[PDB]
Amino acid sequence: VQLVESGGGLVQPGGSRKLSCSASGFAFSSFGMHWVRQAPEKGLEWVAYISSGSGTIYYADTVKGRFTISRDDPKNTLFLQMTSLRSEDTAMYYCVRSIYYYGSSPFDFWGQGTTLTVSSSDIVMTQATSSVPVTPGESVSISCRSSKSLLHSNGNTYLYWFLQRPGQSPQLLIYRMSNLASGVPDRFSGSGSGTAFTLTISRLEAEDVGVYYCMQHLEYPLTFGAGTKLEL
Amino acid sequence: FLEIDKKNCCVFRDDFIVKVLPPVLGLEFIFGLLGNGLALWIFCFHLKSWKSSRIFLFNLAVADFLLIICLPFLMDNYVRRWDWKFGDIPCRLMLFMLAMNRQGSIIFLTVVAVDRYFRVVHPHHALNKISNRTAAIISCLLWGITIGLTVHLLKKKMPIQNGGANLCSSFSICHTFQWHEAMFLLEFFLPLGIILFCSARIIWSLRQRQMDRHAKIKRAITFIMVVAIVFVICFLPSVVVRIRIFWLLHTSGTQNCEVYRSVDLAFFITLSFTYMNSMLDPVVYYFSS
Amino acid sequence: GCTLSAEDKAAVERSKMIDRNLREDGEKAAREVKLLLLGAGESGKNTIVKQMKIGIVETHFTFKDLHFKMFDVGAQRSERKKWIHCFEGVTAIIFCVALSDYDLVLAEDEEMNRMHASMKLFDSICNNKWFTDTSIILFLNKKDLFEEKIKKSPLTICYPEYAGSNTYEEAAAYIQCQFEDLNKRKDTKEIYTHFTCSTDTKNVQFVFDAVTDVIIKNNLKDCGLF
Amino acid sequence: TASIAQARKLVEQLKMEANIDRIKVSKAAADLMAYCEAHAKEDPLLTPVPASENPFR
Amino acid sequence: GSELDQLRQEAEQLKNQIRDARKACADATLSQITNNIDPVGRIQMRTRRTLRGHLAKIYAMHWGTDSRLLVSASQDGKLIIWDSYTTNKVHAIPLRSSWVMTCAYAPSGNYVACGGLDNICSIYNLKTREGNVRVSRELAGHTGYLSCCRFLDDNQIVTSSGDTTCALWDIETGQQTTTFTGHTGDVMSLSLAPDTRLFVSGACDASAKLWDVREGMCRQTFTGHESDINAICFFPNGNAFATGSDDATCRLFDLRADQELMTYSHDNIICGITSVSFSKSGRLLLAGYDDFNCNVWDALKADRAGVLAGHDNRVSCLGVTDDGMAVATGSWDSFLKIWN
Ligand SMILES: CC(C)CCC[C@@H](C)[C@H]1CC[C@H]2[C@@H]3CC=C4C[C@@H](O)CC[C@]4(C)[C@H]3CC[C@]12C
Ligand SMILES: COC(=O)/C=C/C(=O)O
Repeated sequence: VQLVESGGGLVQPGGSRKLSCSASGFAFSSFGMHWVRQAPEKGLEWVAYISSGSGTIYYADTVKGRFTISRDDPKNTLFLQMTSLRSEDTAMYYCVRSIYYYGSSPFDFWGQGTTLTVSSSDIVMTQATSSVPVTPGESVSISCRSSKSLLHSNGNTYLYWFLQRPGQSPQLLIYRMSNLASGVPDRFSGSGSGTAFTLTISRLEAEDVGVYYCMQHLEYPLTFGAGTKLEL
Repeated sequence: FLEIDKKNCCVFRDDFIVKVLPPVLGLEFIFGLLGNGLALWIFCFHLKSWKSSRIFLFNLAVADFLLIICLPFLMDNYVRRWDWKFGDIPCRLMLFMLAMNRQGSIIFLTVVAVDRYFRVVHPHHALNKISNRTAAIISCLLWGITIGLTVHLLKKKMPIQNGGANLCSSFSICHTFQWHEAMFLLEFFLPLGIILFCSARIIWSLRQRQMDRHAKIKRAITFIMVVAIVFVICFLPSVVVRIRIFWLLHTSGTQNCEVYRSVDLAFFITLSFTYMNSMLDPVVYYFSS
Repeated sequence: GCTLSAEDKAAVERSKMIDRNLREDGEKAAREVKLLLLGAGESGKNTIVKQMKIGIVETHFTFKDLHFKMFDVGAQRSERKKWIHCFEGVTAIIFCVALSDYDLVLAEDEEMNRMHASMKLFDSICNNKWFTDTSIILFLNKKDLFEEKIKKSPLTICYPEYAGSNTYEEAAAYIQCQFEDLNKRKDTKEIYTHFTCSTDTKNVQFVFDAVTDVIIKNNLKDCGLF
Repeated sequence: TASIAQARKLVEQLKMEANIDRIKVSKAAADLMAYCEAHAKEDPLLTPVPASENPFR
Repeated sequence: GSELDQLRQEAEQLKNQIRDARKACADATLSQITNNIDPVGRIQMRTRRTLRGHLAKIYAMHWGTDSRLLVSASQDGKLIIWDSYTTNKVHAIPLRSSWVMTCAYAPSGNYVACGGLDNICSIYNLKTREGNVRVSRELAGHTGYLSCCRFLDDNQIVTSSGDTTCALWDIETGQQTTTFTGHTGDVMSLSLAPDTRLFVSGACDASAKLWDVREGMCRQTFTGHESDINAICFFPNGNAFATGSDDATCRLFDLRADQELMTYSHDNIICGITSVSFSKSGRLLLAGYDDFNCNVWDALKADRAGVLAGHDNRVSCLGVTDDGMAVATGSWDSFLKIWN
C-alpha cells in the first residue's frame, strides 16, 4: 500500500496549477479521498473530499469556487486543480485514504506530502496546553475541548487523535473515542465525555516525541485542534 | 338549424335519439361497470405476481373504468333531448373523459399486440425481459402523451345557446377544419396496420415452426384473431359515416343542411357502438385465460 | 433523513453502489441457457461433450449469439433427493442413452442389463415433482455398433415380447417409442429424440432448436396468451 | 475376511457406549425447570420489552 | 461367517442391553413433572425489518456475535453481510461456484466460511489492508457435498459432508487433524456445545451422535425419529438438544440421562421441519416448517404459542441473536425477515 503525489513547486501569485496522487497497493475504487493542508510552522486543516464513485464532493468555505477535485479511476490517479493562488496558499499537501462502513476506521493511511510555495458555524476545537516537558517512564495526559457536543444520538462520538513525528507524515492513533488504530502499541489510551476529552500515555519512550492533534467528524467542514508538542 | 357558434354550421335534434339510444347506454353501463370492477379488484388485492406485461392490462382496465362512470350524464343528456342542466364546470370534464379514455384504451390495446409479436417471433430478445420499472416509465409517458393531445377541450366555454336549449357535445357538422376531427381517424388506420401486421406475423411463424400441433397453442391462435376482428367491428362503423360527412361537405355547401337530416342520426348510434369495446373488453383479455 | 451524521451518509452511498452492482450482475445471468446433463455412465456423455465442448463439473460454450452453460453431476453418487431441488429452474435436461449396449449386463450384477436400469433412471427423473414442467432432450448414442450388433443376437434377450425382423430402423423406432411411453404428463412436458453417432457435428443444432421451442412456450406462458 | 473388521469396530463401539452413568429423568426435568425459571427476566422475547429499549423499533 | 455371526449376535445383545438400561432410568415424563406452572401468553411477534437484494433462493444465514451483523448465502453466487439496525449492506462477496449450501461467520469477526456441492470449504478474510475481501484458504479432502460448517475458534473449523464423515481442520496448515466416522448415510447437520468441547451431528439414517472434539470418538447415540434429520441445536444450558426431523416432528433429547424428553407435533402438520432454534432462556423452541411459515413451541409443555406467518415460499433457515433480541428467518422467495 502506498500513495505518492506530485505537482508542487514555486509559482507566481497569478496562476493555476495541478496536483496528482498515484495509489498503488489497494482497491482505490472503494475508498473516499481527502486532501489536507499544513501551513509552514502551523497546524493542519482540511481542504476537500471526494466520495467513492465521484458522487459527492465537499469543499472548504475558504476555497470553494477555486479548487476542483477529480479522479482517474481506471488508472488509480487522483487530481486537484487550483485556479487562483493567493499568497497565503503556500502549504504542504497530504492525500488521505478513508473508507466508511459499519466498523471502519477512516484516515488510516496518510500519503507522503508535497510542498507548494506561492510567490509574494464551524465546530471549534481547542487544545489549552502548547508544550508538555516530560521524561521517559512517566504518564502524560493531553486535553481537547469542543464548542458543542460531539456525542450523536446513534451512540457514537466522532473524535480522532493522531500523531506526527518530526520529518514524517501523521498517522491515526485513536478513532471514535476509545478505539485504538491498527498496529499501534497498547500503551496509548483515550477517553472523555460530552465536550471534554483526554488522551493518556501510560508508559513512555523516545518514539512518542512529536505533535498531537484532535479532530472531529460530525459535519463538514472538519476542523483540527491546534498543535500540542511533547518534548523529551 | 343553421346556427353560429364561432362559424356557420348546422346542428340537429331529431326525435329518435330518446327512443333507442338511452337503452343502449344503460345496457352498456350495467354490464361494463361490474366487469371492469371485478377486473380492477382482482388486480389490486388478490394477485401476487406482477411482470412487465401484467401492468399493461391494468392500465387498460383503468382506462375504460374511468370511461364507464361518465355514461349516465350523457344518458340524461340524450333523454332530455340536448338540454344540459349541469352548468359549464362539468361540461368540460365529461367531454374530456370520453375523448381521453377512448384513445387511452387504443394505446393499451396496441402495446399488448406488439409485446406478443416480440414474444413469439423474436424470442430471447432484450425487450422480452424489461423490469416492471421501465414498463412503468413507459406507461407514464403513454398516459402523458395521450393527455397532451386533448387538453384543448378543457379551455373552452362549452355550453352553447341553441336559441332556447343548451347542448353539451364536442361533435358537430362544421365546414371548417379542426384538429379533433383528425384524431378520430388517426386512432383507427395506424393501430389497425400495427395490429394486422403483428397478428399475421405471429400466426404465420407459429405454424412454420410446426408448433401448431399442441392443443393449448391452437386456442391461442384463435384468441389473437378475436382481438383484431372486434377492433374493426366496433370502431369502424363510426368512421365510415364521418367519411360520408366529409364527402357531402366536399360535394356541396353546408348552407342547405337539409341533406344531413339522416347522417348525424346515424352517427350518434355508430358512435355509441364504440363503448361496447370496454364492455366486451374483460371477455377476451382477463378471464378468458 | 436528518437523523443521520456525516458517517452514516456514506454507508448509505456504499450500500447503494453494492445494490447497483448486484442488479447489474443479475442481468448477465438471465440471458444464458442452463442445461442439466444426465446419463448412465458409459453412455457417450464425454463424446457428446466433445461435439459440444468449448464434484460438479461445468461446460460453457456459445452458439449463434446464444450462450449455453451445462452442468454434469456424474461424480456425486450421494443421495439424490437432497440436492436435486437445486436444479429446479434449468431450461432442459439432456439425457444420453446408449442403444448399442442393450445386450450387455451390469458389471455389479450379471442379472440386470443396461437398458432396464437406464429406463428406471429415466422414469425416476421424468415424473419428479421438481421437473413437472421441464423438457427432456434424449440422445440415442452409438448407432454404428447397433447396426453390426443387431444381426447376430435377436433383441428378445432384452425385449422378449417384441415381434420384429431384427433390422435397424424398426428396432430403433421400437426403442424410442418404449422410451417416450414412460412419460406420464404428456401436457406440460415434451420429450425430443435424436439419433446421434460419432462424427456427427450436427448435435448442437438439435439442442438449439429444442431450447428455442422451450423458450417460445415459456414466453407465451408468461403473458397469459398460452 | 475384511468385513469382520467393521463388525469388530461396531461391537467395540457398543462396548464403550454402554459403560456410562445414567440419572433419573425427573432430575433432568427439574434441572430444565430451574434453568428456565432463574433466567426468566433476561429474554426480551418471552416478556415483551417497551419501545424505547429495543433497538429495532 | 462364524466370526461375523458371533459379532452380529453380540452387537444385538449389547443394543438390547443399552435399550433396557435406558428403559430402567425412566420414572416420570417431563410432561407430568411440568403440569404445574402457568403457560406463557400467546406470543405476538411482528416484522420489523425486511432485507432484500438476493435474486435467488436463500439457503443459509448466520448471526454475528455482537448481535448486529449477519451473513447470508444464495444460489445467485453471492455472500452478503448485512446490518440489521439500519438495513445497510457492508460487504458483497462473489463466489467461484454458485452451488452453496452452508455459510458460517467467525466468533471474533475476522473470517467467514462458505461451501457446498463442490466438496470444498472456503475461508474468506474480511479485515485486509487492501480494502477488499480475499479468499484466505481452501480446504479440500471430502468426497461428497458439504452440509454444514462451524467455527470452533479463529484457527479451527469443523465440517460435515454428504459422505458420512465429519472432519476437524487447522486452517493455517490446511489439513485435517481428526476425522469423525460411523454414520451410515449422509450427514445433514451439526451443532457445537457452548463450551466447544462437544458437538452433536444428525444424519439421514434417523440417528444423532454425540462426539468428542479432543479424542475424536463417538460417545453417545440417540435414535427414535422415523425419517431424515434436517436440523439440530443445543439447549443454552448445554445439557440437552432438540432434533428436527422430516416427518413433521421435533424431539427433545437429554444428554446426561440419554433419553427422549418430549415430542413437538400436531395433527395438522404433515410437512417436515427445515430448521430449529431456541430462546436465550431456553423456553421457546422456534421451528421453521416448509408449509411456508414458522411455529413457536413452549418447550416445557409442548403447546403452540404463536405463528410467524409472513413468507410465501419454503422457510429454509432461522436463527436467534446471542442476547435474545430478535429472530431472523430466510426463505426460498429470497427475503430475510427480522422479528422482535
Ligand atoms: C414497451 C413495449 C411493449 C414497446 C411498446 C411500443 C409500442 C407498442 C407503442 C410505443 C408508443 C406508441 C405510440 C404512441 C403514440 C401514438 C400516436 C397515436 O395518435 C396513435 C398511436 C401511437 C402511434 C402509439 C402506438 C403504440 C406505440 C408505438
Ligand atoms: C354527445 O356525445 C358526445 O359528445 C361524446 C362523444 C365521445 O367522446 O364519444
